[PDB]
Amino acid sequence: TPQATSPLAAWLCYLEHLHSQPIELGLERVKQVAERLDLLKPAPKIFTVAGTNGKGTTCCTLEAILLAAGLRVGVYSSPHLLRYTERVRIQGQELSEAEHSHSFAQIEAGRGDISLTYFEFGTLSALQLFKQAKLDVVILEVGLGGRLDATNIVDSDVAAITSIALDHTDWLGYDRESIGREKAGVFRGGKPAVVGEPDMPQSIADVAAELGAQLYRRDVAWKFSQNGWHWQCGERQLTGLPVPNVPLANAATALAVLHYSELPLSDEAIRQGLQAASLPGRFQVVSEQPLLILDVAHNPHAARYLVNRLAQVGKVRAVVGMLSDKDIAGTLACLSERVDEWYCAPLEGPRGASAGQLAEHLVSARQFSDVETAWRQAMQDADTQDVVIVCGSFHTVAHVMAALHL
Ligand SMILES: Nc1ncnc2c1ncn2[C@@H]1O[C@H](COP(=O)(O)OP(=O)(O)O)[C@@H](O)[C@H]1O
Ligand SMILES: [Mg+2]
Repeated sequence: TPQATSPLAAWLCYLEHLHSQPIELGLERVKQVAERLDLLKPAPKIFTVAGTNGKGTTCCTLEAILLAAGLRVGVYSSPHLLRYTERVRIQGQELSEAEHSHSFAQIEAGRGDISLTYFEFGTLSALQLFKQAKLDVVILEVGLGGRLDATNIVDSDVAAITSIALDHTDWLGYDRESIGREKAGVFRGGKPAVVGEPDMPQSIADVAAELGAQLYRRDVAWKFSQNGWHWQCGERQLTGLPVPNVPLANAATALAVLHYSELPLSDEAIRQGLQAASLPGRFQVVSEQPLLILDVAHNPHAARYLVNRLAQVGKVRAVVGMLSDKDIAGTLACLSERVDEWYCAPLEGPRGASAGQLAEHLVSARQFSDVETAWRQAMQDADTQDVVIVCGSFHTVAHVMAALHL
């Protein structure tokens, strides 16, 4: 068992080898440990963000505005690209590995004989890191689902659902209603429940009513469009806003969370936040002439958004790797509406699809030995007017980031 002075990699190896399969399903274990360590109140204001797509960029938009307003802010996010330290930002910055090791050591001591999962352990450690930082606002990205996610042990002041879409091949009972019910478990009685999904399943309204949360839906209570763009909640209008480097829907969800939070925020901080907001690997431009873009899209809903974005930036060359338990067929079909040339590569581990599993869905494609090789060939092929897009999984993006030492 590692200690406070152990390298972070030792802590991660420890967590990766945890035998979590037989432990009791649900939040009782992690809740008990959080109580023991007084971790349930990481800041006086808490925002929890669930969704299929858009959690990270919603969180980063909240973060950018609140930081522009001079507040102390922490964000917990998952998964990571290159470094575990990406998962906890304070004042917009990653912490040292040594701070993480010390925090993990406090969690290890506090849990006693209670078993915890990797993500439970990580989430409690993030809460400890936030607590010691004396923050104004903490933003929690839900890891998976909502009702049973480790982040749902904390009572949020505003909760949000960013979108609802399928994000996995077939599964028992796995439909929009089921997906929505589970996410809505992050809602709280007497608190705003912000839904940025325009095609909202009824289950979300049902859970809000069951819990007594105040539901504020996109296209019902608030909406947006579009120099700049515009946002409205009843008679409140924010007009001619800067267009952020995040999907607009998610910036709009962020503004709604901030509006219903009642935090006092200047027009200036909102505009400055919007101009700053971005996240690595979310429509990230790495190079120009040819345009090289990285995007972690891994389901059809995300691919639809990416196609709509590519349309507004000559041939499109896609470097693609995906996980096998994802809807490969639907993701590739959607992307194929805009992609001209396909560069398929395998992903590693047991969950990765082979280049062949991708190519079998593509009328014409080339296959490569790995993502780096595919990407380098695309770059070699590209004319200055071309767009090279690296997509399909956070793993595919991460391979290219590591190759570029970004
Ligand atoms: N509102 C949205 N609609 C469709 N796709 C989205 C939306 N928000 C994000 N995406 C897609 O999902 C990917 C991950 O975005 P992110 O904000 O990190 O979401 P999450 O944290 O839920 O995975 C993006 O690169 C983009 O492909
Ligand atoms: Mg995320």
